[PDB]
Amino acid sequence: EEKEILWNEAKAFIAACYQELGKAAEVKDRLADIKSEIDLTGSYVHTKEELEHGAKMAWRNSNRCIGRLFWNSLNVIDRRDVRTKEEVRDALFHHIETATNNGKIRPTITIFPPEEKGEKQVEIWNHQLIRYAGYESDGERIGDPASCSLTAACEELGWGERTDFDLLPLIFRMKGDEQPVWYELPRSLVIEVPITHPDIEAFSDLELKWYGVPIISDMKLEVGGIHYNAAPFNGWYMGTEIGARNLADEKRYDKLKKVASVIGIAADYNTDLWKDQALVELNKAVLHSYKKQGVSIVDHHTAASQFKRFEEQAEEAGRKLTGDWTWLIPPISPAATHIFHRSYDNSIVKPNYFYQDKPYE
Amino acid sequence: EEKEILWNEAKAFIAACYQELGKAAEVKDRLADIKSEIDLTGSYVHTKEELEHGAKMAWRNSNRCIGRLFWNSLNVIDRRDVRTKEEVRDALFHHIETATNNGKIRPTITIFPPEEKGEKQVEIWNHQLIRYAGYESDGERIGDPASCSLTAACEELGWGERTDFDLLPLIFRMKGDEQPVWYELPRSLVIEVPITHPDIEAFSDLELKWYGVPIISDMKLEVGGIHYNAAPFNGWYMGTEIGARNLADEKRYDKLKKVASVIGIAADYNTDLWKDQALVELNKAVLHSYKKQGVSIVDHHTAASQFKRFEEQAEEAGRKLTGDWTWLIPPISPAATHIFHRSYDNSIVKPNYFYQDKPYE
Ligand code: HEM
Ligand code: HEM
Ligand SMILES: Nc1ccc2ccc(COc3cccc(CNCCc4ccccn4)c3)cc2n1
Ligand SMILES: Nc1ccc2ccc(COc3cccc(CNCCc4ccccn4)c3)cc2n1
Ligand SMILES: [Cl-]
Ligand SMILES: [Cl-]
Repeated sequence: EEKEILWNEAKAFIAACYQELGKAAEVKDRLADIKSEIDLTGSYVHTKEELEHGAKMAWRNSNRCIGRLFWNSLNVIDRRDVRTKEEVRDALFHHIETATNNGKIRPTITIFPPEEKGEKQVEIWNHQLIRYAGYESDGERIGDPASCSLTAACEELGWGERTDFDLLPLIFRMKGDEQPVWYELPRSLVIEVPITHPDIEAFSDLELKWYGVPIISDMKLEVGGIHYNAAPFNGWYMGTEIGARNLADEKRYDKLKKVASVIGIAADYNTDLWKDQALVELNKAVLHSYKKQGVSIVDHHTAASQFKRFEEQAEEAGRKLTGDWTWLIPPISPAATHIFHRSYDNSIVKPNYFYQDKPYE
Repeated sequence: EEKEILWNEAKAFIAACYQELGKAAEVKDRLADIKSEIDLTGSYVHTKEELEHGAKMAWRNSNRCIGRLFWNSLNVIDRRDVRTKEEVRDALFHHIETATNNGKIRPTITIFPPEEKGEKQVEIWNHQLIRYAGYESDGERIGDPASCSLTAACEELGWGERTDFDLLPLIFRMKGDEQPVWYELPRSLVIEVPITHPDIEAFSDLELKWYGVPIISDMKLEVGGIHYNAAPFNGWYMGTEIGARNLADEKRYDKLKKVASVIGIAADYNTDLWKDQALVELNKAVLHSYKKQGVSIVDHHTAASQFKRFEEQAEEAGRKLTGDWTWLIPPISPAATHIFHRSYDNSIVKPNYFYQDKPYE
């Protein structure tokens, strides 16, 4: 019953993958071997080639991702050999270092052992490997509200300085342990960017910063029926993620009214469009700051131009394009991108990245 | 067969409408009379009360409309008595005048005789009663590209000065005529707003203007199975419709690069976010200009605040809310509105406004 869905997903996956790799004649012998292994063992093991291409396919199929032009240059690190907390921690440290690449960010995924039969071998608690803590004590709000529950979980395990930019530790659980372990990130590994504005010297009075590399670490990678629940991956930021959402949302750092004040405009009348102007200057400052520091970043116009090339590459390859319009349009000037003016089929195609339940409340 | 769908839509409509009007006990006798009329005549005639409430319900159900808070104050003008071109033309003139209301815009719909049995009694060719012509001759682009086909149709019928802001004439066809007639709009009836900026005196060098009142005139109003294909209606503008779309879209007036130049910023690098900054200043100028001239207009923040009140009024009345997220979010700073951060059921509920085929190519 379980075995059965696995074998089907493996047929679809191996056929499609070997076809794209030009290995179509190797398909029957490989599915023979796979059908054996599933009967014998209940599961099967991807080749390095299948695992690498499967992770790239999963990015290519990620309907909500505007950055998919570059799906085929994904740097796949195969860490299915890890067995200990120390090895997990070091592989996550290595990912940060090699993905950061001194600021010239490399899109990277590190793939840990897949779930055996429902049972996770490694369970990562971080939403991103690098993220700020958040606190909420008697109406005192500090740091990143989106991190409050994970921050509270971490402080149950004996771990913050209660700045607005505390780095959460790595926190993950190994199969067999009842509690996750945590490890403080070495600060030598974490690039952060202070936010300054190209024109407005006072912008630095806000003392904003953000980290260089978004490394999403709580999504499941599914390839041919194998469930890689621990497979953190990163791209580089699109500047609106930082300037229009992380620093701007009322339920995040909520900085627009402070932005308005340091750029010298009143924040009193809706019709002054002060939120919109503050958003533009904050997003300009973010792109400027990342560029000045030599940390990779893309603006939403260039990103959508790249995504149009991805759409054209799909059609030219004879692949259906799928996409989630509500996530593809940027939160800043969306009608200034081609995305806004077309529609997308939101069908789910596998391999893909998927949400999974949090282990903390 | 035809009669049959009509009777069903009438049952659903009359029950729901009389219930909201507190006339639930009058329902059986009215559907009796309706069942008679449909058998006798093939159709039935709304009371002024049903027609007024049905048009209000249709606005309330308009999934894409952020302005629905005010659905119950819609000013319904019953023009089912018109029979001649002159009466149609005068009713459309009257609509412009009374909806404009010297700039204090009144949401108004004028309802013409419904389609008999598929056959339109009046067929309005305008997309809006007030709109600018568009021209496209040997790569010379003038006026509003969205009006090119209707403008070309109008010039087949003997009607432009080829400014960028020529008013199209009213153009409509009466049952029985093979060709529509057209009538030049009296300029005394058309308020236009020159676009100036509150801070940047050079903005007036762009010589932009827009008209005061958007009067959508090509949608079908359906109420209880009766198809009012000619029922032009208006609200007031939300400023982004003008500043983020009509004047900004590359396939409309395409003014952002000229905006950038008069506000003194370079239009060279995506990462300067010059399109976003130009959009904000253009949208500020639009709101400022309408306000200075005393013409009603709403900014997208106030509008979304109003729409949140509509959502709360729906829940408090025990009505399901429907909505189209992709049209409800504004094209400027959408994540700064509550709409962006929630989802909406896009189910179609009647009475409603619907697209219908254009009569011109
Ligand atoms: C190379 C640079 C990249 C850029 C600029 C980029 C851009 C983005 C953006 C802006 C989002 C929307 C998130 C939001 O609205 O907050 C997104 C979603 C996503 N991206 Fe990419 N991305 C990139 C690389 C990657 C990589 C390397 C992968 C995986 C291998 C990936 C997989 C996804 C997935 C799964 C989502 C959806 C997540 C969800 O549903 O919550 N992206 N991307
Ligand atoms: C009172 C002021 C009003 C405001 C500010 C407002 C705002 C808007 C906006 C911004 C749109 C989206 C159009 C676009 O994205 O270009 C829209 C769509 C719509 N509005 Fe409203 N509206 C108002 C009044 C009305 C009235 C009076 C009716 C009818 C009685 C109406 C029916 C609709 C319909 C049917 C649509 C969708 C049209 C389509 O699908 O193309 N609205 N509204
Ligand atoms: N550069 C990059 C590169 C890769 C990325 C991979 C994943 C993500 C995930 O990102 C989010 C996850 C959860 C919530 C949010 C908040 N945004 C929501 C967007 C939205 C659109 C429409 C309606 C509601 N919400 C983001 C980011 C990546 N970023
Ligand atoms: N103040 C008001 C008041 C009432 C209005 C009634 C109707 C309309 C119709 O408006 C449009 C009709 C056709 C095209 C467009 C262009 N915008 C498209 C919006 C969009 C969203 C997402 C994806 C693609 N397109 C508008 C306007 C009214 N306006
Ligand atoms: Cl983020
Ligand atoms: Cl318009």
